[PDB]
Amino acid sequence: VRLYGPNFILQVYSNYGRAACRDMGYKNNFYSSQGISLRCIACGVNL
Amino acid sequence: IVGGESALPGAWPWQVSLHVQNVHVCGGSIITPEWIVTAAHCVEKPLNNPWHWTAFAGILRQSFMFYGAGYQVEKVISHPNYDSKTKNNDIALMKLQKPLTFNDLVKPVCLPNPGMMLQPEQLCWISGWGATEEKGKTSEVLNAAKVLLIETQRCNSRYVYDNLITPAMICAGFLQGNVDSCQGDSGGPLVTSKNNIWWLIGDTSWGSGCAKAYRPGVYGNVMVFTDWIYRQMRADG
Amino acid sequence: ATVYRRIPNLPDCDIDNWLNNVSVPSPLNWERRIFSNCNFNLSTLLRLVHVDSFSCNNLDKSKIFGSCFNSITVDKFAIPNRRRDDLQLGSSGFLQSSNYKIDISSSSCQLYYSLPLVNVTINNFNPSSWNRRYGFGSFNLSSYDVVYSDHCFSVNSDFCPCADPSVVNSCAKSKPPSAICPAGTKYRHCDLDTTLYVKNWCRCSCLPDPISTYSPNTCPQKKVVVGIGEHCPGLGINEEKCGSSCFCSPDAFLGWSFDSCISNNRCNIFSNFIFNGINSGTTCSNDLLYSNTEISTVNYDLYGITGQGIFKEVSAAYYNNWQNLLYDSNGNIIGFKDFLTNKTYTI
Amino acid sequence: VIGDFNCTNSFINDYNKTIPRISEDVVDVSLGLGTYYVLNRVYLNTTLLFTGYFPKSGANFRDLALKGSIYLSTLWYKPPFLSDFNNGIFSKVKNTKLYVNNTLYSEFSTIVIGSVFVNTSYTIVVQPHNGILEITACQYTMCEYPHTVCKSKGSIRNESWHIDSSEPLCLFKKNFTYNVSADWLYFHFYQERGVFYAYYADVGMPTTFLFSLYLGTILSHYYVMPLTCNAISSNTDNETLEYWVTPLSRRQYLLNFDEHGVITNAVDCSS
Ligand SMILES: *[C@@H]1O[C@H](CO)[C@@H](O[C@@H]2O[C@H](CO)[C@@H](O[C@@H]3O[C@H](CO)[C@@H](O)[C@H](O[C@H]4O[C@H](CO)[C@@H](O)[C@H](O)[C@@H]4O)[C@@H]3O)[C@H](O)[C@H]2NC(C)=O)[C@H](O)[C@H]1NC(C)=O
Ligand SMILES: *[C@@H]1O[C@H](CO)[C@@H](O[C@@H]2O[C@H](CO)[C@@H](O[C@@H]3O[C@H](CO)[C@@H](O)[C@H](O)[C@@H]3O)[C@H](O)[C@H]2NC(C)=O)[C@H](O)[C@H]1NC(C)=O
Ligand SMILES: *[C@@H]1O[C@H](CO)[C@@H](O[C@@H]2O[C@H](CO)[C@@H](O[C@@H]3O[C@H](CO)[C@@H](O)[C@H](O)[C@@H]3O)[C@H](O)[C@H]2NC(C)=O)[C@H](O)[C@H]1NC(C)=O
Ligand SMILES: *[C@@H]1O[C@H](CO)[C@@H](O[C@@H]2O[C@H](CO)[C@@H](O)[C@H](O)[C@H]2NC(C)=O)[C@H](O)[C@H]1NC(C)=O
Ligand SMILES: *[C@@H]1O[C@H](CO)[C@@H](O[C@@H]2O[C@H](CO)[C@@H](O)[C@H](O)[C@H]2NC(C)=O)[C@H](O)[C@H]1NC(C)=O
Ligand SMILES: *[C@@H]1O[C@H](CO)[C@@H](O[C@@H]2O[C@H](CO)[C@@H](O)[C@H](O)[C@H]2NC(C)=O)[C@H](O)[C@H]1NC(C)=O
Ligand SMILES: *[C@@H]1O[C@H](CO)[C@@H](O[C@@H]2O[C@H](CO)[C@@H](O)[C@H](O)[C@H]2NC(C)=O)[C@H](O)[C@H]1NC(C)=O
Ligand SMILES: *[C@@H]1O[C@H](CO)[C@@H](O[C@@H]2O[C@H](CO)[C@@H](O)[C@H](O)[C@H]2NC(C)=O)[C@H](O)[C@H]1NC(C)=O
Ligand SMILES: CO[C@]1(C(=O)O)C[C@H](O)[C@@H](NC(C)=O)[C@H]([C@H](O)[C@H](O)COC(C)=O)O1
Ligand SMILES: *[C@@H]1O[C@H](CO)[C@@H](O)[C@H](O)[C@H]1NC(C)=O
Ligand SMILES: *[C@@H]1O[C@H](CO)[C@@H](O)[C@H](O)[C@H]1NC(C)=O
Ligand SMILES: *[C@@H]1O[C@H](CO)[C@@H](O)[C@H](O)[C@H]1NC(C)=O
Ligand SMILES: *[C@@H]1O[C@H](CO)[C@@H](O)[C@H](O)[C@H]1NC(C)=O
Ligand SMILES: *[C@@H]1O[C@H](CO)[C@@H](O)[C@H](O)[C@H]1NC(C)=O
Repeated sequence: VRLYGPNFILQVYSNYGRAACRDMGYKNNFYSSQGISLRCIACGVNL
Repeated sequence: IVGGESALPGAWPWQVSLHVQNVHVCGGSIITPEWIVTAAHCVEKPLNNPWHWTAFAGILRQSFMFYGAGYQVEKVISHPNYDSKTKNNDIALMKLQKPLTFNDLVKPVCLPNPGMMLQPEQLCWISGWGATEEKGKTSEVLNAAKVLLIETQRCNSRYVYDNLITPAMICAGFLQGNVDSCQGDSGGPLVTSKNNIWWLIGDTSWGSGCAKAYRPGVYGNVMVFTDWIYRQMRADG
Repeated sequence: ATVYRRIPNLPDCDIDNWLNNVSVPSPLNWERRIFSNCNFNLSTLLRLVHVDSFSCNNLDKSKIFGSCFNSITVDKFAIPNRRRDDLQLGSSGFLQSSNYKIDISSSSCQLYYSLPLVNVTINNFNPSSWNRRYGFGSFNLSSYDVVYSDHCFSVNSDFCPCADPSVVNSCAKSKPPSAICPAGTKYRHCDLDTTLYVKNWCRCSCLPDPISTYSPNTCPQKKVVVGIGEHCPGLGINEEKCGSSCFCSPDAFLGWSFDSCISNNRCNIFSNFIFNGINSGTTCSNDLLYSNTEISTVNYDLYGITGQGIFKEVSAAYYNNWQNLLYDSNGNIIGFKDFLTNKTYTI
Repeated sequence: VIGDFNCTNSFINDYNKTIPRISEDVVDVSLGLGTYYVLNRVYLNTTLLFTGYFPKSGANFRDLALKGSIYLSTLWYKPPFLSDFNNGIFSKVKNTKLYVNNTLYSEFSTIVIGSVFVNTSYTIVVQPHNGILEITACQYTMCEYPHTVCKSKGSIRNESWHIDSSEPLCLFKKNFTYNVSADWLYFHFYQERGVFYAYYADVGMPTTFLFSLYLGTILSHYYVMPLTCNAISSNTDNETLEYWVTPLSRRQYLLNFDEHGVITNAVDCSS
């Protein structure tokens, strides 16, 4: 539900992938995941 | 933008200029290719009927189209608890009728997640199409500058603003002046660098002139409104 | 075995009389006196003054005895007990930054001496011109207390800690006091501005104080560091407490502190000797030629006459005020008079 | 024209009728007038044949005293007033006594001896201060038109004979005292082999040794600067300024000393 820290960590008050971000905001365009991480959309581009 | 320089066509693809009656009025930022973040004081009651709105992207010099080559805004959502007297909770959202497929010079910026732990005197950047020195005209090219973030305790001093900065707003700039944003830089992306990714933390709301001492810039704190944006995006679908 | 007597052509310097003076200036004053065309004796000077420490820089004490200089300048001031460590050769302390700067690229000697607390007074005078122009009086401190500055400021001739009262009438928040500024000086820069709904909000410069200000580039009072041989141009003035004529309150002056100078029931004073030109001039030392000065009843150099002989204690009354040698018709010398002991000898 | 500094040009004109006078008296060394004691030597019951610098017996003096009220003449700073210092001079000075509220003041003119009178060379100045003689040998920056101001009754001008912000380099500096109630004063100045000698006396008697100084250079010119006084003329009180000068030459004399070393009589070997 929530997300904490600069790195992406799934938290609520303390696999699915696209389905996870689906009913959590952005309903499409899932980018990737990691381990410890939900990366819904891509960000951080600079020349 | 005063004291800055014209930004080269690099990679800052999160600035969208809104045009009503074929003239630039306010800017904005994109987070997803279905929504644009902007200030609410420029979308007041006279600015209703979102059909009279168009958006541009990937355009540095403000002469590339006229009554065409733009995106029509479908609906505009503003913050319900907005007060025009004290200028509190000044954030508005606009939805585009086009999918806005990603290409070169087109890439959004992520919303700030709770728990960023930002430094007090952190480094940030501002961008927009405003005046040059004072009460001038609209800048033809896209310019930008570097600003610092000042704390709320020092911003609410008797000699700066005298307790007029609500917890929903943040102060950024220089107390000496010479670097600020003038009229026309509504919305505007206030981004910072952390973990090799840019985060949008501010939103130009108001201010007392530009490039003047003891008068810094006031920006909307999107950290408080992060949940409202998610709620609106969830209720839209 | 060498008797050397000669009448000097120049008077004595009398440095001890100026060092042991009853008036001791504060570090903000540091009075200066230049000694030239005179003779001095370092041993007598160090004996008649209660010396605690004496060191030299870029010069040795051995070459002082018997050397001639063009001029000698001496600077003196009392030492606060707090800032005694700031007087070292090279230090970013309050004293060497605001009151007195010690030059490192010159031949100088530092002297620390003491003076009895009886019949001694400390003069605390502000040498600032623009401070006394707007109503600065005295510090009004207790006895045996010296004043030193930690932040010194400088302003142009066009300066006035005062606003034009005609403009200040249209103010509601932070209305500064105003008065009539003398002609030839601009008024305090204040402007009327509205933030969101406050119509009468007047903003001025130098806030909150010139010492800790948010915009140093907009305040006319600017910080400065004293140079070689310069006093502090002036202290900071709180423009919010100034203002008929613009008369600032005595409590509106910031950037000064004080401390006692009593150590072992005595007052400590700093002294700096600067020697201008070596191996030249007419300011020489008498230490080498006055080593013994005792005639045992032997080569003699008596008033330019050289030779050898003997001496005896005789009673002679034929010597006038200008006469010192006794000659015979043949052209030889058979006696002389000593101008140091008033005794006559026969050769 | 003595110096090269422009210090004052308030009242400067070209006077035409200032000529020095020649005295009616002559030099008489029989009783000892015109002779000087040795530097610091004492002679008892002796007859000394001394070869020194003495004036000629029977020579006449000339007055070089200048007194002005408001205006100063440019011809007063040119010859014959700017004379040559070949070997030495013997000066006969008159002590002018002025009364202000029944008290006595002593005033007379001052003399300057030098070479070019610039701050690159040394000059000798002898100035009296109400009974105190001030003798200094410094690198003074002399002015073009120097003068002395009366301090007893004041004057219309200000004292200006040298302009120096700082203290110049001096080789000699000492103060001497004389008798205020005296009538005539006598001085002896001469030089040999780069050494300068000076003598003085307040009574009628052989002169008294003052000092000696080694310079290394040759002194060529001497000048007696004018004195600006308020009331010294035949209008308020009949007083005058006199400064008689006679040249000195290397002669041979015979001096007789008594039991107490006092000169009794002197005979010039050349009649
Ligand atoms: C040692 O002696 C030398 C030789 O006398 C002396 O040098 C002289 O210094 C004075 C003072 O600086 C010079 O006088 C100046 O001359 C110029 C022309 O060259 C004038 O323009 C100057 O006039 C200005 O200053 C006046 C005030 O003094 C103003 O009233 C006036 O309006 C001008 O602004 C001034 O008269 C003089 O020229 C030199 N002489 C030479 C040959 O260069 C030197 O100063 C002496 N040293 C010491 C330490 O006394
Ligand atoms: C020697 O020095 C004096 C100064 O001590 C010089 O006198 C000055 O001369 C100038 C030029 O003549 C004077 O200027 C003039 O002033 C009058 C008003 O007084 C004005 O009407 C003229 O147009 C001009 O400006 C100056 O005032 C005067 N100063 C004094 C106090 O006399 C003198 O010229 C020098 N002589 C030289 C060159 O040796
Ligand atoms: C020989 O005697 C004369 C006369 O007594 C001495 O002259 C005096 O010297 C002092 C010391 O400089 C002078 O005092 C100073 O006066 C100036 C003003 O001219 C003042 O600004 C200083 O602060 C200081 O008070 C004094 O005026 C002066 N008197 C006269 C009549 O000229 C001289 O010093 C003696 N020589 C020696 C070697 O002692
Ligand atoms: C001791 O200090 C006093 C006070 O500073 C000196 O008196 C001053 O002397 C200077 C030197 O000429 C004068 O200009 C001042 O006018 C004097 N002021 C007062 C109030 O008299 C005094 O000369 C010093 N003593 C010595 C021996 O230097
Ligand atoms: C001038 O300085 C010399 C150098 O020190 C003094 O000579 C010394 O005098 C003290 C006593 O005053 C003696 O105890 C020393 O032994 C002397 N030194 C030598 C090397 O003999 C001299 O006294 C000073 N003159 C005056 C008048 O104080
Ligand atoms: C040597 O003798 C002379 C003359 O007797 C002394 O000079 C006198 O000193 C006293 C005391 O200071 C003064 O009151 C007199 O005015 C002086 N007279 C003269 C003519 O100068 C001198 O002090 C004696 N020297 C010593 C070392 O005792
Ligand atoms: C300065 O000169 C006067 C003038 O001669 C001296 O006064 C004479 O003093 C003697 C001795 O007492 C008297 O017999 C004379 O009558 C005095 N004459 C006059 C005119 O008063 C005076 O003594 C001299 N000064 C000194 C110190 O000897
Ligand atoms: C200086 O001496 C002369 C000559 O004796 C005085 O001139 C005489 O003054 C009186 C008084 O005014 C007159 O009656 C005479 O006629 C004057 N004589 C001549 C020849 O003019 C002169 O007064 C004296 N000076 C002073 C100041 O009294
Ligand atoms: C009594 O006249 C004085 C004086 O007033 O005290 C005395 C004296 O007659 C004379 N001074 C000189 C050196 O010649 C002097 C001049 O003869 C005049 O004063 C004129 O002087 C000039 C420079 O014009 O006048
Ligand atoms: C001042 O105090 C010193 C130190 O004891 C003493 O020597 C001197 O005589 C005193 N002077 C006066 C005038 O009391
Ligand atoms: C100096 O301070 C004392 C102590 O506060 C006070 O009694 C006195 O009136 C003050 N004098 C002046 C002139 O300020
Ligand atoms: C001064 O005297 C000379 C010679 O008699 C004469 O040529 C000159 O004109 C005179 N000057 C005046 C101003 O009378
Ligand atoms: C002379 O005495 C009178 C009366 O006492 C006095 O008015 C005058 O000023 C005195 N003159 C001087 C020069 O002191
Ligand atoms: C002497 O000096 C005073 C003081 O400045 C001045 O008023 C006066 O004019 C001067 N006198 C002369 C003749 O320069």
